[PDB]
Amino acid sequence: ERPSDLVVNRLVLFVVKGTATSTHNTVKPLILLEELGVPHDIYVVEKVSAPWFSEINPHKMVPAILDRSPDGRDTLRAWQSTSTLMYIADAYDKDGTFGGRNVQERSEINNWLTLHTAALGPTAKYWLYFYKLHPEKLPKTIEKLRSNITVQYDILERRLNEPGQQYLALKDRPTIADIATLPFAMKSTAELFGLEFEKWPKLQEWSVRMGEREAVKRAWQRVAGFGHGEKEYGMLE
Amino acid sequence: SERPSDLVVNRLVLFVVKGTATSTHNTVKPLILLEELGVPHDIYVVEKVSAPWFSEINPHKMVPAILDRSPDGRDTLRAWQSTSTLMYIADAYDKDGTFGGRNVQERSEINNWLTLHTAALGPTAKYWLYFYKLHPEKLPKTIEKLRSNITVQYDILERRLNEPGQQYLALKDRPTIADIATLPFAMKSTAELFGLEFEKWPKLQEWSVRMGEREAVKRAWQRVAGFGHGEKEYGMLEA
Ligand SMILES: [Cl-]
Ligand SMILES: [Cl-]
Ligand SMILES: [Cl-]
Ligand SMILES: [Cl-]
Repeated sequence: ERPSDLVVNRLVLFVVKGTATSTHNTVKPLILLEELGVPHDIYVVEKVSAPWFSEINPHKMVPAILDRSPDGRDTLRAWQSTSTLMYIADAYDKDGTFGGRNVQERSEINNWLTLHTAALGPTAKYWLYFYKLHPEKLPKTIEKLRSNITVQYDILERRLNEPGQQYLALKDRPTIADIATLPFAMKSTAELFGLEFEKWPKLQEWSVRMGEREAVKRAWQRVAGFGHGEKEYGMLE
Repeated sequence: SERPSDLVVNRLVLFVVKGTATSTHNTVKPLILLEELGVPHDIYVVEKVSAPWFSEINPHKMVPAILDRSPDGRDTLRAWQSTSTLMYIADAYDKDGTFGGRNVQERSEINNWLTLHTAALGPTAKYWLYFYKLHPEKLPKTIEKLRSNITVQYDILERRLNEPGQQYLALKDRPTIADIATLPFAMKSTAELFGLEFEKWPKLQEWSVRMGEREAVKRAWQRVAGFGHGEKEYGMLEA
């Protein structure tokens, strides 16, 4: 059974209480919702281990989405931050401003999106797990993952050194590839990994360029504050 | 750093390595979809993925990768990462959305189960194989934890395939790029490599057998094993 306050009248983004370590994935779909001006609700999940939430995301993590299908026949779900980006782009990015407008654009967007989804994302997640969650400390495993993060930063730096390549996928504008990468490729996260982010200057410039976008600023502010308003858990008003 | 003499893009070119049990589980993915759709393609066997010319195609220096002509045929584009190669082939060649999804509902579930593989089982299995075989030192505690995480992913797939009428991972009716992406890491042979008894996930095992019976899947496994063992060891194969 779902909580009484969980109703799907529009896109519902599932998050947890905003902390330094709880927002780097939930901010991704929120950035795109803010960029496109998509009507949405915020549901603050008290416990991702709750059976009702496992029915939405079998992987028992945020972010997740419930939304009405375009024809209203189905309640659609998206889970895994990358999948939430793909869903919002599919349902709401009519012009392919962030999703890509042609086969050529989408070929590069999916390259750099999938690089994050398969490489930096999981490497960073395993680094964080072994660094402070695993019951035993495994420094050789932690060091190899931190080494792999620097290899990923090197690739992103190489791309952003290519002539006129202002964003990861497309030269001209940010895409879901850029939104997916940003939280794991900015100064604060680099410092968490014990890295000097200045050693990737084009990647740092890119992170500042992304960070100056009003939609990104709004997303970071809101994700920090979720659960710290008048309501702690459930559907925010 | 120049491209090899025999590398030309007159059609889709799929970059692979010499076929072994542990070199083909990612390259087989786009090859399955190419065989399913009947896409005309060439195979290029990469001798050294560390070669500068190859990093200009895939900066991550791994197979699979694709070079293909743009739709209008005036330009060349690239796809790298097995998941990206599947998304590209579906975009360019699956206009009916038979494997890519025909609407927002279908694509929502396809992208959920495709991304689960791309984010969870795929990277976990990759790190497992790396620490098990490739890493200069053996770290059995790391290896054991990754093996445990594989069983958690198998548990999720098993739950999904136990849902009423859920014959495939994403859609009830037919297999999609989500099923193609998952199969190589969720079959009896791979489960045995990880030191797992695949029978503990009966609906997942039944699903892997159903997928394996598809003629395009049989052709892909048959071909990917042979690449680099024919009359030409490296470079553009003749087909
Ligand atoms: Cl993800
Ligand atoms: Cl996530
Ligand atoms: Cl991938
Ligand atoms: Cl891959």
